Amino acid sequence: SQERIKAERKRLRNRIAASKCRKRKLERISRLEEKVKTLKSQNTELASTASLLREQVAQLKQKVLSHV
Amino acid sequence: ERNKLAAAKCRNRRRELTDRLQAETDQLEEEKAELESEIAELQKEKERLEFVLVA
Ligand SMILES: [Cl-]
Ligand SMILES: [Cl-]
Ligand SMILES: [Cl-]
Ligand code: NA
Ligand code: NA
Ligand code: NA
Repeated sequence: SQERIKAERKRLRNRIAASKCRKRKLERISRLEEKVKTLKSQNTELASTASLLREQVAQLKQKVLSHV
Repeated sequence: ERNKLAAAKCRNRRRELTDRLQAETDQLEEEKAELESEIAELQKEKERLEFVLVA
């Protein structure tokens, strides 16, 4: 009759806490997925630039050797 | 008082997906740094070879 309303307040506080937890977690996950996507893109570009540079260094070294 | 317990329980429940994403993020950061360093080295080498060639 009066202890019960306090216990209902505690229950509601628990459900609220759990909801806020779930939200914070979902925002965190979403953010992490965005960061993983961005990093994948960047590393793709960088990997391309590195590959092209390796090709160019190979050609150059071949030329240098041709003059030995 | 109760917030520390609630946040602690919160960080523990179903932390496999968030841990996996965080780990993948770490790996991608490392790979990125390594690629940037490799590009720096490759550019220096390219310049030195272009320097040897003018002869
Ligand atoms: Cl409730
Ligand atoms: Cl989290
Ligand atoms: Cl979501
Ligand atoms: Na590489
Ligand atoms: Na190559
Ligand atoms: Na770096």
